[PDB]
Amino acid sequence: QSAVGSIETIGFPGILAAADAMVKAGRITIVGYIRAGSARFTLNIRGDVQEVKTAMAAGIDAINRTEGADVKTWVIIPRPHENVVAVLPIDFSPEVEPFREAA
Amino acid sequence: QSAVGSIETIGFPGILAAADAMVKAGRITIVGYIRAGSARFTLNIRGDVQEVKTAMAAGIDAINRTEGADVKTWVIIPRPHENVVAVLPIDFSPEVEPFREAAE
Amino acid sequence: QSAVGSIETIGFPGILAAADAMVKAGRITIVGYIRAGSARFTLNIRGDVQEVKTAMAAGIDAINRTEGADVKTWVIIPRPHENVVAVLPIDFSPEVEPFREAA
Amino acid sequence: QSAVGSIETIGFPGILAAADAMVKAGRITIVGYIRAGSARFTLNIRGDVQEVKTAMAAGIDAINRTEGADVKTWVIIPRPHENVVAVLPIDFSPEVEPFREAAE
Amino acid sequence: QSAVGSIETIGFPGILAAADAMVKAGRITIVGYIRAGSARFTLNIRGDVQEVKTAMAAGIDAINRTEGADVKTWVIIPRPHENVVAVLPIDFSPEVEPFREAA
Amino acid sequence: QSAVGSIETIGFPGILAAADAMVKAGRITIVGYIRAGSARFTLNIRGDVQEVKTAMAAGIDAINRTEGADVKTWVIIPRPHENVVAVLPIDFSPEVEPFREAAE
Repeated sequence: QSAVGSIETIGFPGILAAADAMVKAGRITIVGYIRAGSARFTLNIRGDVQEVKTAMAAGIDAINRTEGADVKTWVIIPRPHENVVAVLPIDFSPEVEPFREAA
Repeated sequence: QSAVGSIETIGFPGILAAADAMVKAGRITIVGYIRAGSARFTLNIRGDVQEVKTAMAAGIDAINRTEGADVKTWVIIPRPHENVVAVLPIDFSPEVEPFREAAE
Repeated sequence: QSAVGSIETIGFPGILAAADAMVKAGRITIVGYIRAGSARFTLNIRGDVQEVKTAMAAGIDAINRTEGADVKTWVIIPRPHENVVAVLPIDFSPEVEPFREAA
Repeated sequence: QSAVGSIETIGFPGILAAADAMVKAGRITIVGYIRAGSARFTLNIRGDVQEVKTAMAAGIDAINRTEGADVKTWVIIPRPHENVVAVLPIDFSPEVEPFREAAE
Repeated sequence: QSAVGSIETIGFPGILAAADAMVKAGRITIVGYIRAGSARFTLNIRGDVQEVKTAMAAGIDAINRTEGADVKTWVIIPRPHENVVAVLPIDFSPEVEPFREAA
Repeated sequence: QSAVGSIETIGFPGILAAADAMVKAGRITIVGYIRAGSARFTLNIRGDVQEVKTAMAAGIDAINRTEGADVKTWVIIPRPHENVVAVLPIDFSPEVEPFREAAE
């Protein structure tokens, strides 16, 4: 059960920047995003914990350079419990299977 | 009915941190989460009341240590009424039945 | 047409506490809850007006003891009009029929 | 087209109070409500314009007397255009046809 | 491709007033409304640009006289691009075809 | 992958103004919009990076000239990753294929 990383920002441009920087910085899979409310958006990624760590640093840096975006909150869980993956939207899916493989 | 615990924070990373810490700290089942609005998220758990208490303390501590997350509100109900379980999203489901058995 | 009681708080933990205290304090049926927006939640109950009054007092007290919850607004209508029950989500349903009977 | 009245408050208890007072005060039909966002709720009524006026005054008074509720905005349109009735949620429906006949 | 006008206010009563004033002031079609979030509502209309201009003035005046309503933002586009009409909800539909004809 | 541009404003009239100015200023395709919450709207465009840049400048100028609208945030990604296009709503669709061909 690979690590999960999650980041949230105000505004969609910021989450787009975060997502592109994250997948290019580490061997990770973007497994989903959330329209969280109040114009906040969440991005969730999976991979080896070191890859998630590097991607997260790059996603934070990308948001901070995006005009009008700000990092609100973020976390990395190295070994998420099966119950967590079953309930929260952080599991894999066929749409992202091509990018799990390369990862 | 087994006890129910509920915790709410601003932001999804905080509820993810709470969820993982809670299920690792006690013999509980995560039965659901809520996108509450205004970027707040709710997590609901079930189990024996002492296990829920231990899990809740671990969930609060996890949120406190998560950047940008704060505990907004929480509660533990030791013996929720059947009408409450039937109307509010705190009941078990097939998706979490493997974790109820392990917990139970 | 039995009385209707409605209470709203900030946060789901508060509405869970209110709902449990209300059904245990009076011979009432919880007929629904609303995700009202802005993290506010509504609970609606039905029963004899005296039972709704007692339940409401217990629901208010429960919210006030819940960490981080606050009562935003509440009302009791003793004899709601049929047009009100038809349009607003305060009618009974099969999911709650078991608890209407005992009530 | 019969007149339309619309009232909005913060919180569902307030719109419940307005709804009951309005239909009891005048020969009107409640045709719908809206979860408007930010915990605001809208109620829309129809009927003869004098009946809508009497109902609106009773709805405002009910909200004023409901704890935690305040009247945010309201309007009465005496003769709404057919294109308005067709696009906005202010038309009658089978669910309220028994109350339109009683009102009419 | 006829002009499009868009107006947004806080509260549904204001958008109802705007919509009625707009269709009565000009030879326009109301093509939709949006629950935009935060209790804001959008109204979108189409027609000859001069008709849209007159309707918009009447919709603004109607909102300003509605108790508790306020104009938040508005725009008129005289000749909207086909790509805009395809993506944004400002095109015609069967529900409003009767009122396009008269217009 | 062609470049992606994204812009966000408060209110729908502002995103309508941005959309029209953007597609008229550059060889771009509008691929979608988002009702982001809190009355904010997002517009997403695709095309060659120089065309996206020209369009973005025109979109910002349009929003600046629209009453009650302000540019809240925007970005341009020259070469978005395939996993980004597959998960976020920035890909082409049949609805806009006539405008992709004209743009391409």
